[PDB]
Amino acid sequence: DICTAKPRDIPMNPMCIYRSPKIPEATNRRVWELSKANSRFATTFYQHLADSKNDNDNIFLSPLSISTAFAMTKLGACNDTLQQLMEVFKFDTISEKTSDQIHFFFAKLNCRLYRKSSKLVSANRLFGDKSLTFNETYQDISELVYGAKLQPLDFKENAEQSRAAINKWVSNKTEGRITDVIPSEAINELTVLVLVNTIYFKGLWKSKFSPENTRKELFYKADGESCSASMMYQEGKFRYRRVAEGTQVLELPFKGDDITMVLILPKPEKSLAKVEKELTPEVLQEWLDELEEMMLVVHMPRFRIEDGFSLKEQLQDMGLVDLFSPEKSKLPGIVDLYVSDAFHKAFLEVNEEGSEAAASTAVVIAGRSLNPNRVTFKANRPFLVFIREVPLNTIIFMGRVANPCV
Ligand SMILES: CO[C@H]1O[C@H](COS(=O)(=O)O)[C@@H](O[C@@H]2O[C@@H](C(=O)O)[C@@H](O[C@H]3O[C@H](COS(=O)(=O)O)[C@@H](O[C@@H]4O[C@H](C(=O)O)[C@@H](O[C@H]5O[C@H](COS(=O)(=O)O)[C@@H](OC)[C@H](OC)[C@H]5OS(=O)(=O)O)[C@H](OC)[C@H]4OC)[C@H](OS(=O)(=O)O)[C@H]3OS(=O)(=O)O)[C@H](OC)[C@H]2OS(=O)(=O)O)[C@H](OS(=O)(=O)O)[C@H]1OS(=O)(=O)O
Ligand SMILES: *[C@@H]1O[C@H](CO)[C@@H](O[C@@H]2O[C@H](CO)[C@@H](O)[C@H](O)[C@H]2NC(C)=O)[C@H](O)[C@H]1NC(C)=O
Ligand SMILES: *[C@@H]1O[C@H](CO)[C@@H](O)[C@H](O)[C@H]1NC(C)=O
Repeated sequence: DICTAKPRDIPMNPMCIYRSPKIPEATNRRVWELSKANSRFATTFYQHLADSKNDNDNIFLSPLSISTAFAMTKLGACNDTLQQLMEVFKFDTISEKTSDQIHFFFAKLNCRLYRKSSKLVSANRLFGDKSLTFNETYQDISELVYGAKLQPLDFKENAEQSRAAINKWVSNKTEGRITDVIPSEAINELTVLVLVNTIYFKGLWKSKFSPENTRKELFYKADGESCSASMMYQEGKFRYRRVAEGTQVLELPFKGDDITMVLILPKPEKSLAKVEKELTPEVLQEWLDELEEMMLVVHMPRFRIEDGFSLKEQLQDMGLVDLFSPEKSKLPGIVDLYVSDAFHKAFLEVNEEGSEAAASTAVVIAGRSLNPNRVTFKANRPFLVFIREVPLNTIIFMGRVANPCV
């Protein structure tokens, strides 16, 4: 029960440490600085990701999930492998106690969230070759702080036999929602260590849409053409705000209020690309603060964004080079050993009931008469998505709906 535990409880200290040359109610100040760091990595990682994709492509990922995974390697990392790891994931920007116990505080953070009607649900695990003897202590720390210890498999001789085993463990742990996490030809005979983290969300809208009001409507893609979308519609009070250069910021809370979705819709004349490059941990928080309740009309499309990519190339571009290099990798705490590949997979499906909800609810509203000048948030062009937890402001999922059609 890593949740209700304290650092000194189960002693877990990293073989190598790295030293670089206000707080919400009912919250542990350690978990807070860490969460704020995930954010500095979230926007930087999303920007690099966006800039390398076509504007008409959707995106979705869990920056939190990816951060926890690579925190599990920071544990046994050493030398340049550890520095790059710290600088790339913005870990070098926190205090020493939290830094050395970075893995523990992640388990704490994830506890707080994996506890807050709306259920999260993931499958994270490291796979290493059986031919290697794994440092038992690291194994014990992971087992307790990361759900399970590193699982050994025979890649050396059973590459495909093992690659099927991994794609099976995720399916069984995600009720069949995340499949084929690892695409064939990914794990071969020289595969020694593989990172895997998948996740999706189950939740209901605090304020539901009625399927009776959903209509087919044009959605204007970045290419200049338009396609047919299923546009949901509803009226009510929502934390909203028209910010800089006409960009609209809407917040649709999930049942419980602790977790919500934030949409960033730019004005017709401004490309989502310009918003993506102006995005910063600050600017975002700045918008969220200005959010003010209001009675508005909400036009939003039903959509499903599935994104299963290999963090490797992306992260190498970002500077995490050694962790992937056979000749430069330094992971003395896990055994040379290096990361052959890292696979992340998350998906989001939004509809009238909520996220991953398979039911229907009509909606009857009598005695209502709103102001004729009320505003209307109409997401009929590309928009950014954030699934976050309040009041920590932790970014759990982040993505883009560039095309909700078909
Ligand atoms: C040289 O300086 C650096 O190193 C030294 C030594 O390092 S080492 O010991 O690791 O080797 C550091 O000193 C140690 O660190 C202290 C510290 O506070 O960080 C201290 O830690 C221990 O005691 C604290 C205080 O305990 S309390 O009982 O008095 O509160 C403890 O932290 C508390 O944890 C609570 C918790 O339940 O998690 C917090 O409660 C709030 O949050 C929870 C849930 O949060 S979350 O879900 O959001 O995450 C919430 O529950 C729903 C509570 O609601 C009731 C919240 O409370 S409320 O008041 O907000 O409502 C407490 O409030 C924030 C929090 O107090 C700070 C700590 O647990 S830990 O944070 O989990 O680590 C505990 O750790 S230990 O048991 O493992 O040790 C150490 O004293 C023993 C201290 O060692 S010393 O005595 O030898 O000095 C330096 O840290 S510091 O500067 O002193 O803080 C470190 O400096 S640096 O900052 O790292 O650079
Ligand atoms: C296995 O890894 C652990 C740590 O990951 C190593 O033990 C650490 O040793 C240093 C000093 O030698 C201590 O400061 C740490 O506190 C120890 N870790 C903990 C928390 O116990 C251990 O030596 C490694 N052994 C192998 C198999 O190489
Ligand atoms: C790597 O870092 C350690 C300190 O943790 C240091 O002792 C060692 O000399 C560095 N380089 C090598 C060759 O291991």
